[PDB]
Amino acid sequence: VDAFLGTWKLVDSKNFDDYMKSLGVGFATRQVASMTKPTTIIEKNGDILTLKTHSTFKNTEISFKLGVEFDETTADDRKVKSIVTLDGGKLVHLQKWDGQETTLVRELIDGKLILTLTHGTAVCTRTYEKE
Ligand SMILES: CCCCCCCCCCCCCCCCCC(=O)O
Repeated sequence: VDAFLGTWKLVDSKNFDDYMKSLGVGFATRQVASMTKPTTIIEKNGDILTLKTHSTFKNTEISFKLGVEFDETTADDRKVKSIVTLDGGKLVHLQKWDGQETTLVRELIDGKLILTLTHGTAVCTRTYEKE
């Protein structure tokens, strides 16, 4: 887990609109989100990880242990059952609600953090650089 820790800033985004549309996010929220560049902070205290996502529009914070389910309320106000695991060196976050699922996968490639978001047929790639 240790290579993920730190402060990251968004530098590139592809197909986030498609992703948000698939989740049912309304057009006005999609407008603002398309212009927002969040900062993600990942910290550890023992076995507990904390993931903070900060922006001018909305802020979220979750704390969790790897491999243990937790309740999460997402930025778009879904109430989901989540689990985060390490798989092939990737941090894989699975959210389940109402029989649906979405995955948020983070991988480090060339020192950058690549976040891939999948729901239905929509696939979004967001690139973060370390601050
Ligand atoms: C918390 C602020 C991050 C982006 C805010 C705008 C988006 C809110 C509506 C869509 C939310 C979809 C789930 C969260 C996607 C996370 C993206 C990211 O960490 O880069």
